[PDB]
Amino acid sequence: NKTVVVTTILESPYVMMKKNHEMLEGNERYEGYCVDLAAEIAKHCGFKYKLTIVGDGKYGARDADTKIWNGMVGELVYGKADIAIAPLTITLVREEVIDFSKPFMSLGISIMIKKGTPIESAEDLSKQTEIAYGTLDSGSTKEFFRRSKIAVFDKMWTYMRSAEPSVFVRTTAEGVARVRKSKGKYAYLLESTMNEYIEQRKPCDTMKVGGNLDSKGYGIATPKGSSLGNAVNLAVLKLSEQGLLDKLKNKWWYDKGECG
Amino acid sequence: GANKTVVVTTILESPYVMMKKNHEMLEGNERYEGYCVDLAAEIAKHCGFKYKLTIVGDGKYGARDADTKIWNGMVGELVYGKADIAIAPLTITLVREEVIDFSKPFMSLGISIMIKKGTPIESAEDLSKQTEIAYGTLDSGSTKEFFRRSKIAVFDKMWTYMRSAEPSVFVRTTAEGVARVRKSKGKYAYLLESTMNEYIEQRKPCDTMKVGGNLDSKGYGIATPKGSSLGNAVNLAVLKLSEQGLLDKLKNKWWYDKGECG
Ligand SMILES: O=C(c1ccc(-n2nc(C(F)(F)F)c3c2CCCC3)cc1)N1CCCC1
Ligand SMILES: N[C@@H](CCC(=O)O)C(=O)O
Ligand SMILES: N[C@@H](CCC(=O)O)C(=O)O
Ligand SMILES: [Zn+2]
Ligand SMILES: [Zn+2]
Repeated sequence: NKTVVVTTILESPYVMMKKNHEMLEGNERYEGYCVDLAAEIAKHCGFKYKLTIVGDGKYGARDADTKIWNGMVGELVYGKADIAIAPLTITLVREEVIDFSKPFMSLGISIMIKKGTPIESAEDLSKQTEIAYGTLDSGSTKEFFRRSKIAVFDKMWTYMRSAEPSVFVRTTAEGVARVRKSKGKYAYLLESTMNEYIEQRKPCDTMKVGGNLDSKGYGIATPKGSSLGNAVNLAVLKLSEQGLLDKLKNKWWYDKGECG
Repeated sequence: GANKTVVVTTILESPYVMMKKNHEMLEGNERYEGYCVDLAAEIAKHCGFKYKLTIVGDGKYGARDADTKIWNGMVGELVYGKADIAIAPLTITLVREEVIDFSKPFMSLGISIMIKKGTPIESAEDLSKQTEIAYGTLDSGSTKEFFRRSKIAVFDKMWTYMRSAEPSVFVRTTAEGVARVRKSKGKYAYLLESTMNEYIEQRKPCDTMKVGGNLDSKGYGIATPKGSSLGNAVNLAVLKLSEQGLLDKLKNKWWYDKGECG
């Protein structure tokens, strides 16, 4: 009976540092959707755990030259952590090297603009140059554009891969800050979950425009063949059926909304 | 062993699997059309197998009898070795997951409310509070079970009503429920998955609609018998087809491109 090392990532409102965190220790420093979900998963599977924030601050991508994985994915693949409880997107390239539970949350890539920016769709972003746009580094959104053979998205990638200065950001907070200070000349492509949360926070100057560009899910990840996987998957399905996932989403998005 | 034809269990449920107009003069898989017919072809291509579509004998999705403990429906067909895979609008649930394997979901849905247009109902809450408008579910599936197991006040209360209502508010098929919404002049509302509600909303005579939010959020998965050698490849195939755009193209094809109500 070992303490399970949980890798996760600081990403609002999934895992955030509490306001008084420097006077707090271990798991108690953090709050958020995935902090509550970790507690619930651990209860139903019956383990003790330690939240650890991923060292390199990344979700996970595979370097094309070395084939080495970074981020939470790489922590699971190289045996640093036992489980990933995070907004980690289920993808085919990841599923090849790690296991995922059934999804605990739905999402899709979406567009974030500063309010009043004259963009309504991906198609709109793609037909112009005045408004720059990009995605997070080392995540599933960047890859979706990398891999897309849909004309509008292919054309969006061609611009993004070569744009100068770089349109890509290391963190969601960086991308969001860029939107907010670019006076409508930078739009950010990010997952609808993160977009809708931000929209409901002060200074209330961003919005999600248009529909989602895809539809997919976050799952709880474990190293390939790990013994936790079966229990974690049953636990996710249980929490889904009890209504707890829905309770948590409302708690962290809509109950803590501050743009009325 | 040498490669066997994969027996696929599915269910006649529009627009997932339907009989082609001219089915009597065709053979085998060519008799059927729809979303799950198209999806089966693709899953099979990408996993490298031959398959035979078969409609489940009892016309049911799958539930376990409380007394006999026997699983019926598509789930029965996989549990008892009569099929190798189910490709259908079969909901991923915990009880099912304990006896069969599911791929990651291929399509997202939630329980929702179907009314005849002009029915004075806007929510589950509305339905729970009142009595002139009867409501029920498909008599053997994930939706009925959702209500039988829910701890949420409005839904417990809905169940308490539905289980004891007479005449029965439960129906044998989705088509029966829709026919009942349509014939009951606003006095019956039907609780069914959003996907099916959304489809019917786009069909002549265009007299129904989905109202309110969805009551839950889940998915349909491709099912295999627990531990089957297909599970892995089918799962990777679902993910590839999601990431390429195929699932979205198929939903658009079968729901919206062929809609009859604008
Ligand atoms: O409401 C959902 C839900 C259901 C299904 C999905 N997922 N997840 C995936 C994928 F596995 F990521 F690819 C796909 C879908 C639907 C679209 C096809 C691919 C996403 C979210 N839940 C909330 C709690 C349980 C699942
Ligand atoms: N959820 C993403 C990170 C955010 C994004 O890529 O937009 C991932 O698992 O890689
Ligand atoms: N998709 C459901 C059947 C339809 C319903 O229950 O509303 C099942 O797998 O049981
Ligand atoms: Zn619990
Ligand atoms: Zn490199």
